[PDB]
This record gives sequence, structure tokens and C-alpha cells, in this order.
Amino acid sequence: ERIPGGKFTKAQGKIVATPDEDGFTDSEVALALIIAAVVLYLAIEVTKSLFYGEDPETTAKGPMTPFEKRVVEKGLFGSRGDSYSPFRP
Amino acid sequence: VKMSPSVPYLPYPERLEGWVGGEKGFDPLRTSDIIDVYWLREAELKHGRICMLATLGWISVDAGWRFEAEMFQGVSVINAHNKMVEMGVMQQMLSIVGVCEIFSLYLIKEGLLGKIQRKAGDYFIGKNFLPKEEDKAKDMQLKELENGRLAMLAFSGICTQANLFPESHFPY
Amino acid sequence: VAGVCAPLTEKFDPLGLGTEEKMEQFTAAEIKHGRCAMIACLGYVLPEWFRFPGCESYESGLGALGSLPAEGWFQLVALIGAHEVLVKPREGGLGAFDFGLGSELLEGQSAEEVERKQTVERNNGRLAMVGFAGLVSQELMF
Amino acid sequence: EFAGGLIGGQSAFASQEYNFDPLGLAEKFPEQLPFFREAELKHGRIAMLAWVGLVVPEFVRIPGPEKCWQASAVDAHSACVETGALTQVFIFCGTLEICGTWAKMNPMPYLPLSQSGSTGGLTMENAGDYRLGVNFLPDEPEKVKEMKLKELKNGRLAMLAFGGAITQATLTGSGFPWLY
Amino acid sequence: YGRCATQRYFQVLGNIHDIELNESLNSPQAIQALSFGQLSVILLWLAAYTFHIGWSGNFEAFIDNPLGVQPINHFVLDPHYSQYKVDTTIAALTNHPIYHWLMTVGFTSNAQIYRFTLGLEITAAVMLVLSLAPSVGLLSMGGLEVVSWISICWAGHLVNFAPGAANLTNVVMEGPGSLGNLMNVLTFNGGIQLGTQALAVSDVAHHHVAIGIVGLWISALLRVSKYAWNFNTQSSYHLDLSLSLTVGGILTSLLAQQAYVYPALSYLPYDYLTTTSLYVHHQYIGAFLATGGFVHGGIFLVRDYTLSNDLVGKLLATKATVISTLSWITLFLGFHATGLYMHNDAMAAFGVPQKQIIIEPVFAEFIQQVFFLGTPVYGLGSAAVSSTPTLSFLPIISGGDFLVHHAIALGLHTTVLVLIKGALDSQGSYLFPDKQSFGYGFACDGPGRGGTCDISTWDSFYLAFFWVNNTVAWFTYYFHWKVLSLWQSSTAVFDENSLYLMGWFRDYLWQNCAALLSGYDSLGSNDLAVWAWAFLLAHLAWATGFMFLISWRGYWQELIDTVIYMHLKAPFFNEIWSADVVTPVALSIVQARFIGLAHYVAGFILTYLAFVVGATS
Amino acid sequence: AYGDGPKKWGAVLLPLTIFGVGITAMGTFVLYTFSEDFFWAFVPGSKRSMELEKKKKEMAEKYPSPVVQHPADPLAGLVNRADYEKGLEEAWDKVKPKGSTVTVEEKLKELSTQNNPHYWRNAIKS
Ligand code: CLA
Ligand code: CLA
Ligand code: CLA
Ligand SMILES: CC(=O)O[C@H]1CC(C)(C)C(=C=C/C(C)=C/C=C/C(C)=C/C=C/C=C(C)/C=C/C=C(C)/C=C/[C@@]23O[C@]2(C)C[C@@H](O)CC3(C)C)[C@](C)(O)C1
Ligand SMILES: CC(=O)O[C@H]1CC(C)(C)C(=C=C/C(C)=C/C=C/C(C)=C/C=C/C=C(C)/C=C/C=C(C)/C=C/[C@@]23O[C@]2(C)C[C@@H](O)CC3(C)C)[C@](C)(O)C1
Ligand SMILES: CC1=C(C/C=C(\C)CCC[C@H](C)CCC[C@H](C)CCCC(C)C)C(=O)c2ccccc2C1=O
Repeated sequence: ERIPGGKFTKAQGKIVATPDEDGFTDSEVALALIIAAVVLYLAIEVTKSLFYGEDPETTAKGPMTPFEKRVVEKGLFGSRGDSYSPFRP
Repeated sequence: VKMSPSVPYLPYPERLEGWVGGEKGFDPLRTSDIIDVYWLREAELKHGRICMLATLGWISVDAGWRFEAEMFQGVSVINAHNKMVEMGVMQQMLSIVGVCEIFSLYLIKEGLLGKIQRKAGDYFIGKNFLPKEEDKAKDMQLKELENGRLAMLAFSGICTQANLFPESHFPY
Repeated sequence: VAGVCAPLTEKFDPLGLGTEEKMEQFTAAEIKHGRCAMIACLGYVLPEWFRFPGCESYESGLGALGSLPAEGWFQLVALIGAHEVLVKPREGGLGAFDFGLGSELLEGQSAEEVERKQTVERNNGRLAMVGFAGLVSQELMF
Repeated sequence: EFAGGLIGGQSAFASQEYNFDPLGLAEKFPEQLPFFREAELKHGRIAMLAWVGLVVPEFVRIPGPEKCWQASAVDAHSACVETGALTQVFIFCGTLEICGTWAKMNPMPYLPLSQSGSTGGLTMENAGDYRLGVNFLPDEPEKVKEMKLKELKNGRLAMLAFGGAITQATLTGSGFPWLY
Repeated sequence: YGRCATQRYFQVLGNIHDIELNESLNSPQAIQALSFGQLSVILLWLAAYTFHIGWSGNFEAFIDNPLGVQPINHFVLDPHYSQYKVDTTIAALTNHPIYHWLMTVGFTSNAQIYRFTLGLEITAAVMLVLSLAPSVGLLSMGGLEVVSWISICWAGHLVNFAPGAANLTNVVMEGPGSLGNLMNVLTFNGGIQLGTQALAVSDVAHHHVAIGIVGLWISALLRVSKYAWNFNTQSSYHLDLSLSLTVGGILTSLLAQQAYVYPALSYLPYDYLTTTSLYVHHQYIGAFLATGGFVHGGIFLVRDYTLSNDLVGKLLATKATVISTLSWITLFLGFHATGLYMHNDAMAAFGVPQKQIIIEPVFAEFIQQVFFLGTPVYGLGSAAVSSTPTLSFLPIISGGDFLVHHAIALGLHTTVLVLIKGALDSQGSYLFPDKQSFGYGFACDGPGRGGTCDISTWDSFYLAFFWVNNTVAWFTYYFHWKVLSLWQSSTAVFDENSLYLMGWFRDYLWQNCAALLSGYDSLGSNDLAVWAWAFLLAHLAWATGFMFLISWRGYWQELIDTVIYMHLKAPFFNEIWSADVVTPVALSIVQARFIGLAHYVAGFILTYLAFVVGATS
Repeated sequence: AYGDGPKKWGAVLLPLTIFGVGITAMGTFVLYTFSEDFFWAFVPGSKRSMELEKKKKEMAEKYPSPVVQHPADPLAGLVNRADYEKGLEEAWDKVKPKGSTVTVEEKLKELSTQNNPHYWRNAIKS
């Protein structure tokens, strides 16, 4: 039970109807937590990748894909430049 | 000028060279150039294996080889998934497939990042049935890939034909 | 430094117990215990939420020792023992814990990353050992 | 020279070639000319098949759902789209077109031409060359050129023939003779 | 290790995301990876909201009676609550239109919400995976074509979940059919549809498909305009970032305006608090994005621009004219708005409210009557009445709105003046001719040449952010009081008392704080107790910002030196702490200014949020 | 009931998520302060950053890039710096003040040389 505060809550008479049951049970909450744990593992991987930066051999020892080769050659998709610009064209 | 043998008028998709099925060079809409062939081959093998199993599953359960337990008897292949999803059976199969696919996620991530050096589709189950001869090993891999492709198309067929004509069985 | 990660800085031997020679065998014992404890914690958690059709009668936890006809318990023990006696360490393994399973993932992995995987395994096994100890003692006593 | 040395400008009479381009599109767009020949040959082939498929059903028709097959040419298309025949024909033609032309033309078929540009896969030499039935070509360049010219002339004739046939059939109806 | 000072923290943390200075991940692939990680964080935040709405929330009870139920955000489990407060509180209520958005986009169950949370977590995992592998290939992803395709797909979703989709005959299978068949899911009725009191879902879906198609066409046109006249002469991450930030700020401010006046979420206007919070929040976000556009323009000038005879060179050459004219505009607007407000204050105070200077906003009234209104409300410009009018929530302006809009113009022009002045003087002033060699942010140039406090280009943003917050406060006070008068049906208390600023105090701030302050007192505490507590907390943060802004370093450095002396002379601790490890030093001047600004704006935002909640509850 | 659910999950996680997670974050950040790689990318001359720069140089000199890159030394862009200077020399001799004794190579050496020992990359004995 709540003590209403604010003129509009009293005037409009909106009631905070609590659902009878919970809504997510416990099994589906566990599944959400598992998926969040996988996302956390991926986030740890991303953090380790970004903190130590990109190693110099990759992008230098790994040959560019033919798509990347042709894009850099023709200057597309932000290449032939020094910007990111996700909203390029 | 390699002129991929499958589509003669198209240039060979260069990154397919050296892979098991690359001698036919069938990648029009060349996607090996945009996507790493490691990921493409892992996806192809996963689809092929899932379909090689799902084909046999659909055939066996449509013929009438239901499991021992009740809640498995009298359930057709079509209205099977919606049934075992409320019987609690699809949840545990999803759990097992989930741990297998977390293994798969680790393998794909580490392989693409270059940390591990496994081959695409190699989950280290086997390696004592591989023919141990490099030509024969590549032949076995090609057999797996061709059977997986045939099974992908076959399961697509079987499923669509069954669901379009519910009153039928495997010959369709 | 296989087990030493970061909460420590050195070997945790208050009662000096490794002192060479024993250290390798104790490492095998600890790694096996950690693996068993990790899978045992997973076991405690999951049967409470799904039950493997055919097993939806037995009680979980230590009560499963009472339930699950002793023939079935002996079959589980037979599988475990068949593995334990019939697997053996591989060959050029890092120790008696190297039973070859997944060792392909260590091929050309650098010393730091191989040791990091080792330490992750061992620390997770230690946490799972204390976790199972808590689970079993809590289920039994209270 | 005229139209980058493409085949098709030859006249029937003699070495006095036709070279029909009153609006001069070949000179104005020489780098877009392989695309022009691709479009011309594609339209010609489609029109050959289309005129043949306007003539043949007046003689023999496949058994089918009786709404698309047992219909005249002009009113066939709508009923065939409804019956699900032309949707499968579209699936087939779309797969063929995407793979073949969209990969021979776009070096990045996974990207629209607004993003890939290029379009250098269509050269002047391999304009209509989809490598289909090339063993039937005569083994000398002169007769290869003559056969390509035959294909182009028949394709243009089929374009005009299909246009006239469909227009007359809409105006009148009838069968193979689309006269009143 | 760690033989640095505490200054190291605030020195690196101020540039911790200045990846251009981070030589490791300096490539644009790394910046795209940062974008992927940020989008993963956004997806997880939306997953948070959806998960707590579906877990402990009344969405299933909300779809049934959207007018009579208050949306629940999450369950409150604070251990500090007293049993009564525990019995008092049900759960944390909702201050955002996520219930309305979910209802609009077709959610009808908590199972759908749970699947949405799972999908959001999976998409965040996908974003993290994409960030794991930066690559020129991934730089292909994006573009106006991609965002237009996203708009088209959203149109498809809205078509699939439009209320009339049940009556829709399958177009792709049975043909387009009659026009009404398409009207089941694609409409252009225009304006509020009555009932839900929001734009029809068919209208939104049709809007999105049209916008996506037009965006595809516009992107193709822009790229052919790049075919001929291909000139990427000035590429900089800060130039493109400024472009994106300015466009995003314009779009967000437009979103606030057109979402108040054309709500797209069903049963949203019935919820006053969520509407007010939406408008205020989006206007603050838009102003912040515009300020960021100006800031990154200044940064591009500082360290990425090379002088040429181009657009920017022309702007720089006549920067004195720009600054002088902006100063004149601001002086005129401030003088006249303040003087008219003071004149109205004097007239109302002296019991002569008729003698106030009320300049009727005849130009905006002319625009409204001629272009927007369908009935003669003012009668100037046009008096025609529309036979079939459409509905919306466009306010009817009066005399006070003229002065308020002039205050808004003063605020915007002063903010632009500060930002433009700082950006263009980043190239140098006669007090600091060589600012091109000192970087975007620095303390000062010392006491010489008469003094050089706040002479840095970053200090220009520091000064202009107060003006950003002040301008947003001005027009959000305007919006909040206007909608409060409209909802309370006064509409004459506003139109008369907004002419003089004592009205803005008494009838707006003092009047609307009555319920908020009673959140907790000797009698007890109600649901507004949390907001009174946050009100006080925000005031405390604001005054701490005052501390960091007024008092400067040297004093505090000497005080900290004496405190270090006390520690080194203290017993039982000189054996342990020699001040060599992370030496405690006073915050640098730039760090102090930023932290004071941060406390100032944090108190600003939290104070106004608490006030809005306590006033529109 | 409605309360159950978030009550038990909260009693488990909220102590964890706030106390354990925040305290661990604070302690690990204090450790990171005393770590060798503390803000390594933003501390000039840090060991990790210098090793990364050295390895970048090694990769650049071992795997030449077909595309032209922004020259770290602006004069290193020249395809033939010899021709650059030879031209300068010719132009300077054309516009030399009378028989000046100043030559182009000496001027280039004088302009290129600089005595800034306090600039880093020079305080690291480099
Ligand atoms: C099966 C149990 C077991 C075994 C055999 C080992 C074995 C080992 N651990 Mg280890 N460890 C364990 C459990 C175990 N651990 C657990 C649960 C934790 C979590 C706290 C740790 C944490 C840990 C750290 C942090 C480190 C080790 C290290 C080591 C190695 C050297 C230590 C040594 O010589 O002692 C081996 C012998 C024993 C551990 C005796 C086990 C049986 C004793 C007698 C039990 C004593 C009572 C115990 C508290 C149980 C409570 C019940 C009691 C009230 C009756 C060795 C390989 C070191 C290492 O890796 O070297 C680099 C190291 O730094 N361990
Ligand atoms: C997508 C948009 C975007 C992007 C990518 C960037 C990117 C960048 N900006 Mg930028 N900026 C933006 C928008 C953006 N900005 C906007 C909108 C503004 C205007 C507000 C600015 C204003 C701005 C300035 C003034 C500066 C930058 C700078 C930078 C660069 C370094 C960032 C850094 O390390 O800051 C460090 C980031 C922080 C210290 C974050 C502060 C943490 C906040 C304040 C926590 C407080 C919230 C707290 C939880 C509230 C508690 C409430 C209380 C009641 C409890 C980097 C390239 C800097 C630069 O390039 O200088 C060379 C610089 O000086 N930006
Ligand atoms: C109430 C507080 C207040 C006031 C009045 C001002 C006023 C002003 N600020 Mg300002 N500022 C403030 C707080 C304030 N600031 C704070 C807290 C910050 C954060 C540090 C800033 C940061 C800031 C920056 C960074 C800039 C300004 C600028 C300006 C000027 C803008 C031009 C203008 O509006 O002229 C109107 C002037 C007034 C309203 C002052 C009052 C004048 C009289 C009393 C009112 C009129 C009475 C009547 C008409 C005169 C009678 C005439 C005759 C009968 C005698 C103006 C003098 C800009 C500037 O100087 O550009 C020109 C500029 O660049 N300010
Ligand atoms: C190549 C091939 O073919 O196969 C390969 C595949 C692959 C994947 C590559 C491989 C691998 C790796 C694997 C299999 C990794 C599995 C790791 C697991 C299962 C770890 C579990 C930890 C559980 C913990 C810490 C529990 C902790 C529990 C705690 C802290 C519980 C604590 C409390 O319970 C206690 C104590 C009291 C309770 O009341 C309260 C709570 C909190 C629940 C292999 C081995 O290479 C084999
Ligand atoms: C490996 C492999 O597989 O080999 C393959 C390779 C490859 C290349 C695909 C092959 C081929 C070639 C093919 C398939 C060639 C087919 C060519 C066709 C069908 C040409 C039709 C022309 C119709 C015309 C001009 C209609 C003309 C109609 C006219 C002028 C009609 C004109 C009027 O109708 C109009 C306009 C009005 C009417 O009222 C009156 C009339 C006058 C009748 C191979 C060798 O085969 C097999
Ligand atoms: C109060 C004040 C200080 C003193 C404030 C300081 C030194 C910062 C206060 C630190 C707070 C109290 C946290 C102290 C450390 C905490 C234990 C958190 C540590 C976090 C790190 C581990 C990252 C200044 O240095 C200063 C400098 C320039 C102008 C004005 C002022 C000013 O007003």
C-alpha cells in the first residue's frame, strides 16, 4: 500500500496494480543470467583486446581480404581517409 | 584468370583455394572475400552436421520409431517440437546443445583471433577414425562436406514437403 | 607459478607440504580434485532444475547416494574407474594432469597463455572445491 | 572506332556498315558500353524465349492448375502470379540473374553498386560471354563474329517481335496470328 | 611501483578515451570497435530496463487499463527501509515511456518482454563479438543506406504489429488489393488519432518505410555527387564527429519537440510526468550533442586543420566579425529580455500589471495560424476553419511566450558565441598568439600579460556549458510551466504571471515544490521521500561544484601539503606511508574546472529531475 | 507472490553486485595503479608503449605496405630526397647573394640539427 504524493497521482486516481504472480519465475531469470554471463565473458575478451591494443603483426602479417584489398585500392568505406564516419554517404 | 570451374564466366574466389571443397570454386556472390573462410566453413560444417542428423531424425520419427517413454508416443514429426518444448524435453536438449555451442563459440573465437590453431569444424571428437593419409583425410573431409550439403537440401525438402502436405510420410 | 595468480604473490604452503618430489603428485591430485569439484557443483545446481527423463524420481544432493539403485551407482563408478585406469597421461604432457583432452588447444600457445589456462583451471577448481564442500556440508547438516 | 569495336554494327549490304546510333549513346558513354551490350543481349535472349513462349502455348499447353495454363498470353501473367508458377519462375530467374550477371558485373556482389562501384567485371570482350555452350562456336574468329552478329540481329528482331505480338494480342487477342 | 601523483589519475582519465593519443589502438578499426562496445552497452542497458519491467512490473496489467494503472519499473529491496517504508513502497515506479513504447510496438505479454531481453543480451554479445575483431572489412558496415534499411525493417515490424494488421489481407500473396487493405497498416491520417491520443501505428510504419526509401535514394544521390567532385580534402575523426554530433543534437531536439506535439506512443499524453521527463531529457541530450559538435569542431581546429582558402579559412579570417556580431546579438537580446522582465516585475510589484510591456508574439502567432492551426484562434494572417481538422498538442502562445522565446534566443546565441569564439581563438588571440601549439586544453599562460585565466579552448567549452545548462533550464521551465498550466487548466495564470519573473518564482518554482518537500517530514514519509532526498543531494553536489569552481588550486595545494605533513608526522603511520606512493597533490587547474563543472551539471540535472517528478507526479 | 523472486535473487546478488563487485573493482584499480602497465598507453616512454612502437617499426620495415602511409618524418615521403636537395642546390645557386660561401647541405644540416635534450625520446638516451 502506498501513501500517494503529488497532485496528479491523487487527481487522476491511477493505482499501482501489483501483478498476482512475479512474471519471470526463476528458471527464465537463470537463463537470462547465463546469457549475461556469456556476454560478460565476451566483454572480458573485448576489454583484454582493447587494453593491450592491436598487436602490430596483425594488419601487417595477416594479408588483407580481397574485399579489403579492393576497398583500400579504390578508397571506399572510409578508406582513402582518416575518419570513422559510420554515416558516410 | 583462374575462372572458377563451377561458374566458368566468374573468376575463382581466391580464398577458397586450399580448402577441402575449393577445387570446384563455387562461390558466386563471392562471400569468401568479405567473410573469413574459416567462419564460412565452420558454418557450412555445422549446418551440414545438423542437417545430417535432422534428416535421419525426421525420417525415423515419421516412420514411427518413437522413443520408449510416453510423451513420445503418438506425436508426429510436425507437432513434435511444440510438444517436447512443454514436456521439458526441448529445454534439456537446448542445454546440451548450448554447452556444445559454447564450446563452439570458444573454438571459433580463439581460431579467428589466431590464438588456437584448430581447423574449421574440428571439435576434436574423432581423430581415431580419420584415414590418417593426407589425401585420404582430405577425401574423408570432402565426403563429410558433400553429404552435409546433400543433407541440408534434403532436410529442407523433407520439412517443407511434410509441412505443406501434412497427410504424408517420408517418401512424399 | 602455475597456481599462483594474484591474490597471492607466492606459493601458499603454510604447512610446508610440497617441498619438491611430492609437488608433482600433489599437483595431479589438486587438478583432478578441482575438475571433479567443478563438475560436482554443476551437478548440484542443475538436477534441481531439470531431471533427464528416466531420472525424475531420485532425490538430488547426498540423498542420491541413498537413491539411484546401488547397481546404477556402481555403473557410474565403473565408467569413472574405466576412464581413470584406461586413459593414462598422454606422453609429452605438462604433468599427470595432461590426459590429452583438449591439449590440441595448447599447441603453439606461448608460455604465458598456457600457464594462464593452467592457472584459470586450477583456481576455478579450488573455488569449486570449496563450493562443493559448502554445498555438501550445508545439505547434510542444515 | 565506333562503339569500341563492338559487334552488331555491321550492315547487310557490304562493308558499308550500319552503325546505328542516331542519339550517339555509344560515343557519349564508351565506358558504360559493356553494360549496354549486356543489356542488349539479355533483352534479345529474353525476347527470343518470350516470343517462342507466346507462340508455343497456342499449340500445346502443359497440364496445370487450369487457371494459369488454360489462359491466353495477355491474361496469363496475372493468373500465373496468383497460381504460384511465375513466383517460382522468378525465383529461378532471380537466382540465375543475381549469380551470373550480378557477379560477372559487380566485383563485390555482396554490395550494391552504390557501395562497390567498380563494375569492371563487364569488359567489352566478355559482354555476352556467359561461357554457356562455347564448344558449339566455330573454330575461327570470323565465324565467331558472324555468329555473334546473328545472335544480336535475332535478338533485336525478337525484341521488336515480342513488342508487336504482345501489343497486338492485347488489342485483339487471337493466337499465333495476332491480327484482328 | 606507482611512484606517481594523484594528478596522474585525473590527467589520464581526462584523456582515457582520447584514442588518437593512444598509439596502440589508434587505427579507425579500433574506433569502430569502440562504437560496437558502446552499442553493446546500450543494448545491455535496454535489456536492464526490459528485464526489470517484465520481472517485477505490471505491463500485463498496463495493456488492459493503460489509463488507470501506473507503470512499475523495478522492485525495491533497499535494506535501509523501515518496515513501514517497506509496507509503504510497492515497487519503483516508472519515469520513462518504455511501457508505452512496448504497448505501441505490439508487446502484449511478459513472455514477449522476456524474449526481448534475451534478444537484447544476444545482440550485445554480437556487438562484443564484432568489437573483438576490428577490421577494414567491418568498416564497410554502416552508412546512410544501412540506417535507412534499419528504418525500413522497423516499418516492417510496425506493420506486423499494427492494430489493423489483423484485418490486413496478405499483400505479398493475394496482391495489393483494395486501398483500404493497405490502409489497415499504412496510413497518413496526420496528427493525433484520438483514443490512444497518439499517432497511429500505421502512421509510424508508413513514415518509416517512406523515410527508409527516401534515405536510400538520398544516399545514392550523395554518392554519385561524390562520383564527380570527389574531394576528401579534410578528413578528421573530429570533423566527422562534429558533423555527427550536430546532426544528432538537431535530431534529438526535434525529437523532443515533435514527440511532445505528435506523441507516437499510445496513451502517453495521459501520463504527464513521463511526457515532461521525456521532453526535458531529450532536450538536454540534444543540447549536449550540439555542444559536443562545437567542441569537436574546436578540437579539429586545434590539432587536425591546416590553414587554407577554404570554408574554415574564410571563417577564421573574419572571426573578429563573427564574434563581434554574436556579442552584439547576445547583448541586445539579454538587455531587452532582462529589461522587459524587470519592467514587468516592477509593474506587477507596484500594483500596476496593465503597464507591463507585453509584446505580442505576432510573428509566431502568424506562423501558427497560417500554417498549423485549423481554426481561428488568433485571427491574424488567416481566419479559415478547417472542415476536417487533425489533432495534436501544439500549445497556444500568449504574451509571455514572446519574452521566453527571446530568453531562449539569448541563451542559444550566447552559447554559440562562447563556443565559436573559443574554437576560432584556438588559432590564436593577441593575448595568446601561439595557441595552435598548446593543445585543446591547458591551465593558463600564467599571470603575465595581465593574466591568462581560462584562455584555453577547452575553457571555452567549460564556460559555455554553464550557458548550455542555463538555456536548457530556461526553455524547460517554459515547457514545464506551459504543460502544467494546460493540464491544471489554468492557462491564464501562466499567460499573465509569466510576463514577470516573480511569477516564474512564485507560481512555478515555489508553487510546484509544495508536494516535493513533503516527501518526508516529522509526520512521516511518502513515495516522494526519495525525490526530496535526491533534491537535497543534488543541491549538495551543485554547491560542491561551487567549491571546485570558486576556490582554485594553490590554496588547496598548500592545504594538502600541510595535511601530508600531518600524516608524515602522525604516529603509527609514518612507518607505513612516506607519501612516495601515489603522492597526494591538488587537482590541476583544468581537472578542477572540469570536476566543478561536472558537480554543477550533476546537481543541475538531478535537481531538475527531482523537481519535475515532484511537480508532475 | 509478487515480492518473492526479486527478494531471493536480490538477497543473493545485490550484496554481491554492490559490495563484492565494487570493492573488487576498487582494489583491482588500486593494484592497477601500482601495476607496471598503469595507464601504459598514456604515460610517455612506458615500457609497453615503447616495445609496441619498436615492434610496429619492425613490422613496417619487414612487411612493406603497398599503400602509401603518412610519413613519420615529413621529409621521408620524398621518393628521391637526393633530387630534392640537388634542385634546392641549383635554385639556391641561381639566387645566391653574390659569391656567398653558404651551401645548401650545410644549411639543411643546421636546420635539421636541434639541441633539445629535455624533450623525451632524448631523455631515454635515444
Ligand atoms: C585435494 C586438495 C588439494 C590438494 C592435493 C592441493 C595441492 C596443492 N596445492 Mg592447493 N588448494 C586446495 C586444495 C588442494 N590443493 C584448495 C581447496 C584451495 C583453495 C584455498 C587451494 C589453494 C592453493 C593455493 C592458493 C596454492 C595451492 C598450491 C598447491 C600445491 C602445493 C601445496 C602443497 O604441497 O599442499 C598439498 C597438500 C595439501 C593441500 C593437503 C590437502 C589435505 C589437507 C591435509 C587438508 C587440511 C584441512 C583442510 C583445511 C580441509 C578442511 C577440513 C578440516 C577442518 C578437517 C599442491 C599442488 C600452491 C601451488 O599451486 O603452488 C604453485 C599455491 O600457491 N593450493
Ligand atoms: C559520440 C560522441 C562523442 C565522442 C565519441 C567523443 C569523444 C571524445 N571526446 Mg567528447 N564530447 C561529446 C561527445 C563525444 N566525445 C559531447 C556531447 C560533449 C559536450 C558535453 C563533449 C565534450 C568534450 C570535451 C570538452 C573534451 C572531449 C574530449 C574527447 C576525446 C577524449 C575523451 C576523453 O578521454 O574524455 C574523458 C571522459 C571522462 C572524464 C568522462 C567523465 C565521467 C563523467 C563526468 C562521470 C559523471 C557522471 C556521474 C556518474 C553522475 C553522478 C551523479 C551524482 C548525483 C552521484 C574523445 C575523442 C576531450 C578532448 O578531445 O581533448 C583533447 C575534451 O577535452 N569531449
Ligand atoms: C544572472 C547571471 C548572469 C548574467 C546576467 C550574465 C550576463 C551576461 N553574460 Mg554571463 N555567465 C554567467 C552568469 C550571468 N551572465 C555564469 C554563471 C557563467 C558561467 C561562468 C557565465 C558565462 C558567460 C560567458 C562565457 C559569456 C557570458 C556572456 C554574457 C553577456 C551576454 C550578453 C547579454 O545578455 O547582455 C545582457 C546583459 C545583461 C542582462 C546584464 C544586466 C544588464 C542590466 C542590469 C539589465 C538591463 C537593464 C536596462 C535595460 C538597462 C538600463 C539602461 C539605462 C536606463 C541606464 C551578459 C553580460 C557573454 C558575453 O559577454 O558576450 C557579450 C559570454 O561570452 N557569460
Ligand atoms: C577437446 C574436447 O573434446 O573437449 C574439451 C572441451 C573444452 C571446453 C575445450 C574443455 C574445457 C573446459 C571445461 C570443460 C571447462 C569447464 C569448466 C567448469 C564446468 C567450471 C565450473 C566451475 C564451477 C564453479 C567454480 C562453482 C562455484 C560454486 C560456488 C562458488 C558456489 C557457492 C555456493 O554454493 C555454496 C558454496 C553454498 C550455497 O548455499 C551458495 C552458493 C553461492 C551457491 C576441455 C577440458 O579441454 C575438453
Ligand atoms: C552447354 C549447353 O547447354 O549448350 C547450349 C548453349 C546455348 C548458347 C544456350 C544454346 C543456344 C542457343 C539458343 C537457346 C537459341 C535459341 C534461339 C531462339 C529461341 C531464337 C528465337 C528467335 C525468335 C525470333 C527472332 C522471332 C521472330 C518473330 C517475328 C519476326 C514475328 C513477327 C510477327 O509476329 C509479329 C511481330 C506480328 C504478327 O502478327 C505477325 C508476325 C509477322 C509473325 C544451345 C546451343 O542451344 C545449347
Ligand atoms: C577541495 C579541493 C581539492 C582537494 C580535493 C582532492 C584532493 C580530491 C578529493 C579526493 C576524494 C576525497 C577521494 C579521495 C580518494 C578516495 C579514497 C578514492 C580513491 C579513488 C582512486 C583509487 C582512483 C583540490 O585539489 C583542488 C584543486 C584545484 C581547485 C580546487 C580544489 C578544491 O576545491
